[PDB]
Amino acid sequence: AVKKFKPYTPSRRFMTVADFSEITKTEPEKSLVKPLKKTGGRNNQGRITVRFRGGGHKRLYRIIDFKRWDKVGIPAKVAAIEYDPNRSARIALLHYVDGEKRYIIAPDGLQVGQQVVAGPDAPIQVGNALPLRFIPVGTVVHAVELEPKKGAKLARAAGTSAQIQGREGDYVILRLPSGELRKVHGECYATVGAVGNADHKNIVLGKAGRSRWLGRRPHVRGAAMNPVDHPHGGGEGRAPRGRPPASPWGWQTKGLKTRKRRKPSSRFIIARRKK
Amino acid sequence: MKRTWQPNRRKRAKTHGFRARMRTPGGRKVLKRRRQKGRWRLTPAVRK
RNA sequence: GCGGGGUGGAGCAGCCUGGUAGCUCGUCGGGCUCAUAACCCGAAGGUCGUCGGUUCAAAUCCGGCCCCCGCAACCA
RNA sequence: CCGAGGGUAGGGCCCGUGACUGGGGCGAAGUCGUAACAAGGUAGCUGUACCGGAAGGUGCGGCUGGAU
RNA sequence: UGGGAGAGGGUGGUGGAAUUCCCGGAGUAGCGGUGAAAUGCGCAGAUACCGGGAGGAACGCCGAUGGCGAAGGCAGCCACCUGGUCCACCCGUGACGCUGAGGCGCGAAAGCGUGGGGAGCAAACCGGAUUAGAUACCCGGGUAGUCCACGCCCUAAACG
RNA sequence: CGAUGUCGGCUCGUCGCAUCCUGGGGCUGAAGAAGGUCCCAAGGGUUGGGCUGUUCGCCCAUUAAAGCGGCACGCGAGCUG
RNA sequence: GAAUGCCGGCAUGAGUAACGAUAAAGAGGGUGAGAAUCCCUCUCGCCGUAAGCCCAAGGGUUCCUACGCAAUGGUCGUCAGCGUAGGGUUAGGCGGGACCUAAGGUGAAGCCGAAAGGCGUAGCCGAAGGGCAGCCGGUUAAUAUUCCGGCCCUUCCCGCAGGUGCGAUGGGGGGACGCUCUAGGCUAGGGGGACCGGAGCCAUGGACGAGCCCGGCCAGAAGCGCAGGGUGGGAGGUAGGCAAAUCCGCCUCCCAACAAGCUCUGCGUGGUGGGGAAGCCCGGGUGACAACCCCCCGAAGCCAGGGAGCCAAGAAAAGCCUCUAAGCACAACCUGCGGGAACCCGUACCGCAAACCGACACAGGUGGGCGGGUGCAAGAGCACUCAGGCGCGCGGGAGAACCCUCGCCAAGGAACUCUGCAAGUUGGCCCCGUAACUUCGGGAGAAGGGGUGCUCCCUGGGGUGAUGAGCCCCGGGGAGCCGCAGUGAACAGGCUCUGGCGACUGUUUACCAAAAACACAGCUCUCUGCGAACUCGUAAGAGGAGGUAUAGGGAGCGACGCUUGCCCGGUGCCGGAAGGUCAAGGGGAGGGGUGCAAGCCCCGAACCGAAGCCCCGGUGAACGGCGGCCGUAACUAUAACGGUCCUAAGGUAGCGAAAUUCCUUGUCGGGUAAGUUCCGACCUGCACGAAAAGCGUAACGACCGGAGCGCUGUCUCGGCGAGGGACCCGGUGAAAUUGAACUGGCCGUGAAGAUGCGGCCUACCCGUGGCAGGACGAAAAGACCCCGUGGAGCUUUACUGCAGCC
RNA sequence: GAGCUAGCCCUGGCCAGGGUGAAGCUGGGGUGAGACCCAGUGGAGGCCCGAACCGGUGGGGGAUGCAAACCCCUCGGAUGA
Ligand SMILES: [K+]
Ligand SMILES: [Mg+2]
Ligand SMILES: [Mg+2]
Ligand SMILES: [Mg+2]
Ligand SMILES: [Mg+2]
Ligand SMILES: [Mg+2]
Ligand SMILES: [Mg+2]
Ligand SMILES: [Mg+2]
Ligand SMILES: [Mg+2]
Ligand SMILES: [Mg+2]
Ligand SMILES: [Mg+2]
Ligand SMILES: [Mg+2]
Ligand SMILES: [Mg+2]
Ligand SMILES: [Mg+2]
Ligand SMILES: [Mg+2]
Ligand SMILES: [Mg+2]
Ligand SMILES: [Mg+2]
Ligand SMILES: [Mg+2]
Ligand SMILES: [Mg+2]
Ligand SMILES: [Mg+2]
Ligand SMILES: [Mg+2]
Ligand SMILES: [Mg+2]
Ligand SMILES: [Mg+2]
Ligand SMILES: [Mg+2]
Ligand SMILES: [Mg+2]
Ligand SMILES: [Mg+2]
Ligand SMILES: [Mg+2]
Ligand SMILES: [Mg+2]
Ligand SMILES: [Mg+2]
Ligand SMILES: [Mg+2]
Ligand SMILES: [Mg+2]
Ligand SMILES: [Mg+2]
Ligand SMILES: [Mg+2]
Ligand SMILES: [Mg+2]
Ligand SMILES: [Mg+2]
Ligand SMILES: [Mg+2]
Ligand SMILES: [Mg+2]
Ligand SMILES: [Mg+2]
Ligand SMILES: [Mg+2]
Ligand SMILES: [Mg+2]
Ligand SMILES: [Mg+2]
Ligand SMILES: [Mg+2]
Ligand SMILES: [Mg+2]
Ligand SMILES: [Mg+2]
Ligand SMILES: [Mg+2]
Ligand SMILES: [Mg+2]
Ligand SMILES: [Mg+2]
Ligand SMILES: [Mg+2]
Ligand SMILES: [Mg+2]
Ligand SMILES: [Mg+2]
Ligand SMILES: [Mg+2]
Ligand SMILES: [Mg+2]
Ligand SMILES: [Mg+2]
Ligand SMILES: [Mg+2]
Ligand SMILES: [Mg+2]
Ligand SMILES: [Mg+2]
Ligand SMILES: [Mg+2]
Ligand SMILES: [Mg+2]
Ligand SMILES: [Mg+2]
Ligand SMILES: [Mg+2]
Ligand SMILES: [Mg+2]
Ligand SMILES: [Mg+2]
Ligand SMILES: [Mg+2]
Ligand SMILES: [Mg+2]
Ligand SMILES: [Mg+2]
Ligand SMILES: [Mg+2]
Ligand SMILES: [Mg+2]
Ligand SMILES: [Mg+2]
Ligand SMILES: [Mg+2]
Ligand SMILES: [Mg+2]
Ligand SMILES: [Mg+2]
Ligand SMILES: [Mg+2]
Ligand SMILES: [Mg+2]
Ligand SMILES: [Mg+2]
Ligand SMILES: [Mg+2]
Ligand SMILES: [Mg+2]
Ligand SMILES: [Mg+2]
Ligand SMILES: [Mg+2]
Ligand SMILES: [Mg+2]
Ligand SMILES: [Mg+2]
Ligand SMILES: [Mg+2]
Ligand SMILES: [Mg+2]
Ligand SMILES: [Mg+2]
Ligand SMILES: [Mg+2]
Ligand SMILES: [Mg+2]
Ligand SMILES: [Mg+2]
Ligand SMILES: [Mg+2]
Ligand SMILES: [Mg+2]
Ligand SMILES: [Mg+2]
Ligand SMILES: [Mg+2]
Ligand SMILES: [Mg+2]
Ligand SMILES: [Mg+2]
Ligand SMILES: [Mg+2]
Ligand SMILES: [Mg+2]
Ligand SMILES: [Mg+2]
Ligand SMILES: [Mg+2]
Ligand SMILES: [Mg+2]
Ligand SMILES: [Mg+2]
Ligand SMILES: [Mg+2]
Ligand SMILES: [Mg+2]
Ligand SMILES: [Mg+2]
Ligand SMILES: [Mg+2]
Ligand SMILES: [Mg+2]
Ligand SMILES: [Mg+2]
Ligand SMILES: [Mg+2]
Ligand SMILES: [Mg+2]
Ligand SMILES: [Mg+2]
Ligand SMILES: [Mg+2]
Ligand SMILES: [Mg+2]
Ligand SMILES: [Mg+2]
Ligand SMILES: [Mg+2]
Ligand SMILES: [Mg+2]
Ligand SMILES: [Mg+2]
Ligand SMILES: [Mg+2]
Ligand SMILES: [Mg+2]
Ligand SMILES: [Mg+2]
Ligand SMILES: [Mg+2]
Ligand SMILES: [Mg+2]
Ligand SMILES: [Mg+2]
Ligand SMILES: [Mg+2]
Ligand SMILES: [Mg+2]
Ligand SMILES: [Mg+2]
Ligand SMILES: [Mg+2]
Ligand SMILES: [Mg+2]
Ligand SMILES: [Mg+2]
Ligand SMILES: [Mg+2]
Ligand SMILES: [Mg+2]
Ligand SMILES: [Mg+2]
Ligand SMILES: [Mg+2]
Ligand SMILES: [Mg+2]
Ligand SMILES: [Mg+2]
Ligand SMILES: [Mg+2]
Ligand SMILES: [Mg+2]
Ligand SMILES: [Mg+2]
Ligand SMILES: [Mg+2]
Ligand SMILES: [Mg+2]
Ligand SMILES: [Mg+2]
Ligand SMILES: [Mg+2]
Ligand SMILES: [Mg+2]
Ligand SMILES: [Mg+2]
Ligand SMILES: [Mg+2]
Ligand SMILES: [Mg+2]
Ligand SMILES: [Mg+2]
Ligand SMILES: [Mg+2]
Ligand SMILES: [Mg+2]
Ligand SMILES: [Mg+2]
Ligand SMILES: [Mg+2]
Ligand SMILES: [Mg+2]
Ligand SMILES: [Mg+2]
Ligand SMILES: [Mg+2]
Ligand SMILES: [Mg+2]
Ligand SMILES: [Mg+2]
Ligand SMILES: [Mg+2]
Ligand SMILES: [Mg+2]
Ligand SMILES: [Mg+2]
Ligand SMILES: [Mg+2]
Ligand SMILES: [Mg+2]
Ligand SMILES: [Mg+2]
Ligand SMILES: [Mg+2]
Ligand SMILES: [Mg+2]
Ligand SMILES: [Mg+2]
Ligand SMILES: [Mg+2]
Ligand SMILES: [Mg+2]
Ligand SMILES: [Mg+2]
Ligand SMILES: [Mg+2]
Ligand SMILES: [Mg+2]
Ligand SMILES: [Mg+2]
Ligand SMILES: [Mg+2]
Ligand SMILES: [Mg+2]
Ligand SMILES: [Mg+2]
Ligand SMILES: [Mg+2]
Ligand SMILES: [Mg+2]
Ligand SMILES: [Mg+2]
Ligand SMILES: [Mg+2]
Ligand SMILES: [Mg+2]
Ligand SMILES: [Mg+2]
Ligand SMILES: [Mg+2]
Ligand SMILES: [Mg+2]
Ligand SMILES: [Mg+2]
Ligand SMILES: [Mg+2]
Ligand SMILES: [Mg+2]
Ligand SMILES: [Mg+2]
Ligand SMILES: [Mg+2]
Ligand SMILES: [Mg+2]
Ligand SMILES: [Mg+2]
Ligand SMILES: [Mg+2]
Ligand SMILES: [Mg+2]
Ligand SMILES: [Mg+2]
Ligand SMILES: [Mg+2]
Ligand SMILES: [Mg+2]
Ligand SMILES: [Mg+2]
Ligand SMILES: [Mg+2]
Ligand SMILES: [Mg+2]
Ligand SMILES: [Mg+2]
Ligand SMILES: [Mg+2]
Ligand SMILES: [Mg+2]
Ligand SMILES: [Mg+2]
Ligand SMILES: [Mg+2]
Ligand SMILES: [Mg+2]
Ligand SMILES: [Mg+2]
Ligand SMILES: [Mg+2]
Ligand SMILES: [Mg+2]
Ligand SMILES: [Mg+2]
Ligand SMILES: [Mg+2]
Ligand SMILES: [Mg+2]
Ligand SMILES: [Mg+2]
Ligand SMILES: [Mg+2]
Ligand SMILES: [Mg+2]
Ligand SMILES: [Mg+2]
Ligand SMILES: [Mg+2]
Ligand SMILES: [Mg+2]
Ligand SMILES: [Mg+2]
Ligand SMILES: [Mg+2]
Ligand SMILES: [Mg+2]
Ligand SMILES: [Mg+2]
Ligand SMILES: [Mg+2]
Ligand SMILES: [Mg+2]
Ligand SMILES: [Mg+2]
Ligand SMILES: [Mg+2]
Ligand SMILES: [Mg+2]
Ligand SMILES: [Mg+2]
Ligand SMILES: [Mg+2]
Ligand SMILES: [Mg+2]
Ligand SMILES: [Mg+2]
Ligand SMILES: [Mg+2]
Ligand SMILES: [Mg+2]
Ligand SMILES: [Mg+2]
Ligand SMILES: [Mg+2]
Ligand SMILES: [Mg+2]
Ligand SMILES: [Mg+2]
Ligand SMILES: [Mg+2]
Ligand SMILES: [Mg+2]
Ligand SMILES: [Mg+2]
């Protein structure tokens, strides 16, 4: 349940803040943080290569656990549920009975206190990791690897999920969040359950400053420039696009497809995204 | 108002200094050329 | 100034590529109808804006006058 | 001191009145179509939504105050 | 106190038939539709037939003139929470009742907000026909919506 | 064109007369009072305001009257802009 | 002899403008050839959240003294930041190195690139961040946390005493953190005292007084005291922290749990060492054996790494403690004491400026700390003032025009003007009060109105203390007083009604535009399944992002309310194993050149052969588009209805002479005496119209309209007054410009606007203060226009390449 | 050539004083429990007033300037993009 403010300033009318309820730990695990090089959107050459980025809020990188097959068998208790500024979802601190401490993305339904494991023998229960060839059919899962032992690369954002639609050889059929039906190896670890923090999309940034707090500098339209800068530039008064609308770099932006045709991946995609 | 020249000894040495020149291939020529013209001072006088 | 245009009562093909003027609506005559519409069978009505030229022959090609649509009329 | 009342400023109610605009009522024989009353030629009425020159139409649900 | 019926309600489950689609076989010159047609689809392999897959909505027979609820209303099956009825014994209290301006609550459908979902159907809409016309009636498409949760709306031939 | 600053306003004016007024006459379809019309006359005078950037124009209230023009459509090394 | 030629020299303008803030001056006494300008005194003025003081950067001897005065100093110069000389900067503790890391930089390894070079993990460098040991006073012409004095502390080496499994670039802990609000206790710093010291003073009518004027503290180890931070203890197990591990982590039982103890800091005390005014006498001497006390106010600073709440979720490594390994356990480390050793660099002076950046001793710009008192609601505002520093490096006169800045005005009150431009009004605080509309927050300081000083009388609570006095802080009631006036000076809203545009706070054309433009939360389209798309790069490699479709990119619109209609023929994009065209290649029917031939050589039809274009279907919050003629109603007029040609389809809702309406000041109503503007309506909309979005909308605006109240020098219509210039005297002394000049009016003429030609008229020679009509005045080789087969930016279905992609 | 300017990165610093009074919390009214109302507290915010500081609205001055963008009066933001 998102939390609204009363309109005691012009921008408070629509601003909404997360209710933060399921958070239990109000400071990170010092053991498990490293600094975070804020790029501002510039590469090694120093050139900007992503626009309208920077001057946000400082933040430390909460290390996260995208393998979990690191320790096959060793259980772990749900210590706390914490606020990460580095991703949409929430992070959960786990205390392994190994004594080891790790952070994972908190699925929905996880409560502080439960024990979670990872492996071929794991119970089909939220928080647990298992290779995909061992998860039941049609069980919604998240934090899905893409290739065996290469790291959890899929469904890692707030309120995402992925049902397991079928089985075919050493590969399982995956409805990715987008809708793309895809083959993924059965030997890819995944965590049963939908990601928590579902109420994220309903957050209303509320005012321009709060955008900047996120490292989000103002976006300026091509229609507001000159021809030097952008195809949409120029004109006397306002002016329509006057050509198929383009990126600043020329390529057309409406409906123009750009997945590389000869990508070897295609040989495992079944049904390109929906809607 | 605020003018263009706002002196800074660290900046002046770290930009036009001898060392800042002897690394880039261009910088060396600048020294070479200033040694050909008999420039008394191949680089600015930074007090350090 | 540049472009298109005027043809039975209404609105339009035929002009480029000369000889043949045509489609719908309406007008008239007769049918079904108690009667009107509709609907059916018929028939009428156009010297093609105007004057001159080309031609064996001009709505059709050219020129002039008339009149109607459209575009332009900017720089200080 | 109070005080008829005079004046300054801001309020509430009511009556008249207004370019123009909304429909309503009536008006011996005006124009369009033909929705309703026969299963009125798609049974009707209805709350509601959208739409159409107009009566109306359609959709979702509901009533018989509908016929064989 | 013991007893019975029942689609009364709320949540979590789940089964099968069918429609639509997707992939594969097999196969060919039509399919579809109507008052009769055309639009539409189909030799770029449709329809009809077999297998696998995706998903949603609605529950055939039972089912009836039936049962239930105060009304609006409620129907596959399973489980948990729960309301009002009715029967029997004459056990308990001892007029404690009837009603009800106000108030409060519930309130089909449509509609609205925020999200999901979307097979079938279908306001608006487009096309084909009919027609003098046809902004309709019929046919081919088809968007909201119809559906899950949450918050409004509070109307009715809400009727016996 | 190795630069003659463009409208309108303000300020200061000055000249022309094809006279708005005032002075003097003829004619009048001049009874009187009041006009129409031409003749002479440039000495002086010719208002305040609403609208619009405006010139101009219309309009309100007066007036003897609310003239019209030229001077780089007078006047920015005087202002305004 | 001319090139707005080049270099230099010298004129003109001209003894002209100006002499750099309107904070301000006067006299006396010195010095010296010379004095408004130097030194001293006395008076007078200005700065005092500064114009005072202490740091940093930068400047680089400007510091001090002595002797100078050509030049620099806007005048003068005996003076100086100027010339000459000699002097002057003292550290184990302050700053920076022999410490650590940050962005970044560099870079064994490794990767890449025609060469040059480009990347890169570890590592190394890299601070105004971490870390680390000096405080008070005196002294010097000039240095001082540096020298001296007093009291303290740091680390390295060596020996000695006690203790301990010692030992690390290896594991662990810690270092270690945000924003706002804020407790308790202190200190800095202040105010007062009838108390303590103080050289003194009694004026001019009064005063020998609890009178006046001055001062009343600074540092400090141990110990304690106060206030805080930090911190649980034991055992057993133990697969984790890449070896080891007694450390840490994890689980369990034990007690202990506001606490208390250990530990660290701040404050107080404290051996002890310092200071010490006015006033008087020639920086010093006294005062003085100075006293050194109490109450109050009180931090934004200190205990600190405190607390609480919030969301945007807030550096690293080291010193440091801990655990172990190799080793070694003669050792080694720890705690305590003693001695010994402790290096390199900076240190002067300016430092909101006359020493820095601005060509200048330039009204400009420059980060950090302290910044006292009184009153004013508070404060860093305002006025005054201490300390401290100044009077801005030309002055003396005069009392014209005019200009700047300022003051006041009779009757009128926006009649001014494009516009109330400007200037008035209003002003703080307290209480009374306060509309449409609304998104219920607001509009709102709405509007408007009353109050305000001082005397006395009674009384309400609060901090401190003690519950009392005293100091202090908010108040209340009544009775009086003076003036024209009590926020008596200074600082401090004018308001209302009504339109457009943009939701709003924001951003912007540095140096003519701050707006209606940009942005903006928010809506939609779309791309992208991760070695993502996309961006920079030849690449390597990065960003994206240590993110993963609730995400990331691109584009359009732009809070929010109600909505966003029809057209897919063209154009894009998207889907389409058929069909057609198709390039290299395959193929080699059939020809050719040659040679005695075997051969060698060339040409070469069909037929197979990508994407791409054609062909088919989709797509509007994709580029884009939304008709014409004619007729028809019991009057006129207008057409609900019809006829017809054309399209891919013909503008729906809403709105409309509008930021759009040409004809146009359209017509009608409102307001006004009068209204091309304004508001409200009509609709033949030249030429609105639905995400280059349509119609609204509370609040908001230094945005643009319109009306009104108040008050006005805006005006009728101008008057007087002030000061700084202008004016005269002394000093100093530019500038554009300039063919040469002995440079008049007219009417004419001339390349068509004559001081210069003709004729006439007029005119003695030279200045000065004033005005701007002319010298087609100055300035700038017209920025408009054309010209040039001159250039550059920008577009595209112009041509031809290239990158990229297929 | 980024010692000016513009954006980003790293690390520090600054923002007097005064007004308004969100959620929450406590108590109380209320109910079947509620929603919710009241007072008290608390002290939110690209909130309000206004110095510093960051600006540059309107005017006047200035125009061989004190200045190759400055001066006076006035005006905007000032816990925040
Ligand atoms: K032009
Ligand atoms: Mg939640
Ligand atoms: Mg609210
Ligand atoms: Mg949350
Ligand atoms: Mg760390
Ligand atoms: Mg990053
Ligand atoms: Mg790099
Ligand atoms: Mg980018
Ligand atoms: Mg960027
Ligand atoms: Mg998170
Ligand atoms: Mg994220
Ligand atoms: Mg796989
Ligand atoms: Mg959430
Ligand atoms: Mg969002
Ligand atoms: Mg952020
Ligand atoms: Mg945006
Ligand atoms: Mg933008
Ligand atoms: Mg532009
Ligand atoms: Mg372009
Ligand atoms: Mg364009
Ligand atoms: Mg434009
Ligand atoms: Mg533009
Ligand atoms: Mg335009
Ligand atoms: Mg394009
Ligand atoms: Mg591309
Ligand atoms: Mg600047
Ligand atoms: Mg500055
Ligand atoms: Mg310079
Ligand atoms: Mg430096
Ligand atoms: Mg620097
Ligand atoms: Mg260098
Ligand atoms: Mg370099
Ligand atoms: Mg080289
Ligand atoms: Mg030399
Ligand atoms: Mg050099
Ligand atoms: Mg033809
Ligand atoms: Mg023919
Ligand atoms: Mg015919
Ligand atoms: Mg003929
Ligand atoms: Mg032009
Ligand atoms: Mg009276
Ligand atoms: Mg009918
Ligand atoms: Mg019918
Ligand atoms: Mg019917
Ligand atoms: Mg019907
Ligand atoms: Mg319909
Ligand atoms: Mg029929
Ligand atoms: Mg076919
Ligand atoms: Mg075939
Ligand atoms: Mg589907
Ligand atoms: Mg009984
Ligand atoms: Mg009894
Ligand atoms: Mg419904
Ligand atoms: Mg209802
Ligand atoms: Mg019924
Ligand atoms: Mg010219
Ligand atoms: Mg001109
Ligand atoms: Mg008469
Ligand atoms: Mg004119
Ligand atoms: Mg006119
Ligand atoms: Mg008269
Ligand atoms: Mg002229
Ligand atoms: Mg002139
Ligand atoms: Mg003219
Ligand atoms: Mg003219
Ligand atoms: Mg002139
Ligand atoms: Mg001028
Ligand atoms: Mg002028
Ligand atoms: Mg010559
Ligand atoms: Mg010259
Ligand atoms: Mg030359
Ligand atoms: Mg020269
Ligand atoms: Mg010489
Ligand atoms: Mg000379
Ligand atoms: Mg001279
Ligand atoms: Mg002279
Ligand atoms: Mg002169
Ligand atoms: Mg001057
Ligand atoms: Mg000067
Ligand atoms: Mg001044
Ligand atoms: Mg001054
Ligand atoms: Mg002054
Ligand atoms: Mg002053
Ligand atoms: Mg002497
Ligand atoms: Mg002298
Ligand atoms: Mg003197
Ligand atoms: Mg004197
Ligand atoms: Mg002087
Ligand atoms: Mg002196
Ligand atoms: Mg002060
Ligand atoms: Mg520095
Ligand atoms: Mg000298
Ligand atoms: Mg001399
Ligand atoms: Mg000499
Ligand atoms: Mg000099
Ligand atoms: Mg000077
Ligand atoms: Mg002198
Ligand atoms: Mg001299
Ligand atoms: Mg001398
Ligand atoms: Mg010295
Ligand atoms: Mg050493
Ligand atoms: Mg280092
Ligand atoms: Mg380096
Ligand atoms: Mg340092
Ligand atoms: Mg130190
Ligand atoms: Mg000390
Ligand atoms: Mg030990
Ligand atoms: Mg160690
Ligand atoms: Mg941290
Ligand atoms: Mg810090
Ligand atoms: Mg102290
Ligand atoms: Mg005080
Ligand atoms: Mg006496
Ligand atoms: Mg002490
Ligand atoms: Mg262990
Ligand atoms: Mg002395
Ligand atoms: Mg501070
Ligand atoms: Mg804290
Ligand atoms: Mg916050
Ligand atoms: Mg690091
Ligand atoms: Mg031994
Ligand atoms: Mg050394
Ligand atoms: Mg020193
Ligand atoms: Mg200053
Ligand atoms: Mg300062
Ligand atoms: Mg100085
Ligand atoms: Mg300068
Ligand atoms: Mg010079
Ligand atoms: Mg000076
Ligand atoms: Mg003081
Ligand atoms: Mg006070
Ligand atoms: Mg005050
Ligand atoms: Mg002075
Ligand atoms: Mg005089
Ligand atoms: Mg007056
Ligand atoms: Mg008045
Ligand atoms: Mg006016
Ligand atoms: Mg006037
Ligand atoms: Mg006005
Ligand atoms: Mg004004
Ligand atoms: Mg009102
Ligand atoms: Mg009110
Ligand atoms: Mg009203
Ligand atoms: Mg206020
Ligand atoms: Mg008031
Ligand atoms: Mg008030
Ligand atoms: Mg009173
Ligand atoms: Mg008094
Ligand atoms: Mg004031
Ligand atoms: Mg104010
Ligand atoms: Mg705005
Ligand atoms: Mg809005
Ligand atoms: Mg802009
Ligand atoms: Mg500008
Ligand atoms: Mg510019
Ligand atoms: Mg400029
Ligand atoms: Mg500039
Ligand atoms: Mg502008
Ligand atoms: Mg502004
Ligand atoms: Mg914008
Ligand atoms: Mg906006
Ligand atoms: Mg929106
Ligand atoms: Mg990364
Ligand atoms: Mg996103
Ligand atoms: Mg984006
Ligand atoms: Mg907006
Ligand atoms: Mg826009
Ligand atoms: Mg199309
Ligand atoms: Mg198309
Ligand atoms: Mg198409
Ligand atoms: Mg549209
Ligand atoms: Mg177009
Ligand atoms: Mg088109
Ligand atoms: Mg008629
Ligand atoms: Mg409609
Ligand atoms: Mg209109
Ligand atoms: Mg008009
Ligand atoms: Mg009008
Ligand atoms: Mg309009
Ligand atoms: Mg228009
Ligand atoms: Mg007009
Ligand atoms: Mg008019
Ligand atoms: Mg009209
Ligand atoms: Mg438009
Ligand atoms: Mg558009
Ligand atoms: Mg538009
Ligand atoms: Mg559009
Ligand atoms: Mg509203
Ligand atoms: Mg509004
Ligand atoms: Mg508005
Ligand atoms: Mg504005
Ligand atoms: Mg206007
Ligand atoms: Mg008025
Ligand atoms: Mg005056
Ligand atoms: Mg007078
Ligand atoms: Mg004067
Ligand atoms: Mg004289
Ligand atoms: Mg001189
Ligand atoms: Mg001569
Ligand atoms: Mg002539
Ligand atoms: Mg002449
Ligand atoms: Mg002459
Ligand atoms: Mg001559
Ligand atoms: Mg002569
Ligand atoms: Mg001659
Ligand atoms: Mg004469
Ligand atoms: Mg003069
Ligand atoms: Mg002149
Ligand atoms: Mg002139
Ligand atoms: Mg010139
Ligand atoms: Mg110029
Ligand atoms: Mg030239
Ligand atoms: Mg030229
Ligand atoms: Mg040419
Ligand atoms: Mg030529
Ligand atoms: Mg050319
Ligand atoms: Mg250019
Ligand atoms: Mg190339
Ligand atoms: Mg910079
Ligand atoms: Mg600098
Ligand atoms: Mg910071
Ligand atoms: Mg501040
Ligand atoms: Mg404050
Ligand atoms: Mg309150
Ligand atoms: Mg709370
Ligand atoms: Mg604020
Ligand atoms: Mg200005
Ligand atoms: Mg002003
Ligand atoms: Mg001037
Ligand atoms: Mg200038
Ligand atoms: Mg200023
Ligand atoms: Mg602001
Ligand atoms: Mg900030």
